[PDB]
Amino acid sequence: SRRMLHTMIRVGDLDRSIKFYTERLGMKVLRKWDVPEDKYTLVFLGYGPEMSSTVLELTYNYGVTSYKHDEAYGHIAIGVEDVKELVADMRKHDVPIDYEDESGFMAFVVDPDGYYIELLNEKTMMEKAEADMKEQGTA
Amino acid sequence: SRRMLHTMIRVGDLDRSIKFYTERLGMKVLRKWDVPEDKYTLVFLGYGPEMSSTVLELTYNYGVTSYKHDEAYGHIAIGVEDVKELVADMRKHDVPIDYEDESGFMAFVVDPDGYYIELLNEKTMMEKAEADMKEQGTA
Ligand code: NA
Ligand code: NI
Ligand code: NI
Repeated sequence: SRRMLHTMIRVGDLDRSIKFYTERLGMKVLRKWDVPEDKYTLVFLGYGPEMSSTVLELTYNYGVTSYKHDEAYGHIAIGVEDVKELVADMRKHDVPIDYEDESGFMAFVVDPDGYYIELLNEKTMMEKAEADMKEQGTA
Repeated sequence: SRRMLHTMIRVGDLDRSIKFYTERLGMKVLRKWDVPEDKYTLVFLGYGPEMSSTVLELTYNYGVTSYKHDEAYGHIAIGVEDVKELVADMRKHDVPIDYEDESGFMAFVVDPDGYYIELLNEKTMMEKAEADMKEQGTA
């Protein structure tokens, strides 16, 4: 028995990141874990607790104010009810919008540290995913 | 209602990545999405279907066989029953072991493209998460 627990990203300004993931994406702070002896702080955020959800781990390294992104790591994707409305709320709050489709299926937005977040209409994505599994013999 | 759906990483060689995540980590291939005209392939893997699980998405760009890594993106963490037993099994198959504690709580291994994976004893992790949440007043 195995489970995906979380994805970790490093952030330059911990409070700014927390504000984005909570106020703009509707996550809740689950817990924090400061390790001053090794000069870092962890915070876990998600839509439910780690015991029943896969969550986001932020790492702040003392004195490291910003990060450069490679061409390797992609993104996290979040399933939502209304992509158009959520994107509208992001723009209202000056979040960069990298991509927005016409139909409201998909968008990409940029977090305060420059990471990409994919927003998906959960209902449409799941219908598609199940359909493709059934076509490919995995469901 | 919102949910973390997946994390995406780009990989140099689908065959070797799929071998690692299935044979070494116990995930299953859920579905593929191949777009020859746009020169890419996506593969979704996980411990359960996208409908009930947060999964891993691999993107292969045709003819791109290596990715260099930033120190921004962290890792994905996977909860297991026996870290030591796994790490052993991994070391048998020449998987790089970056870190392994004495207690059996935590280890870090490296996937074929150089991404880090955190292996955690899930029981212990969740006990700790629960106690931290209660102490911090978020539970
Ligand atoms: Na920055
Ligand atoms: Ni994606
Ligand atoms: Ni972690």
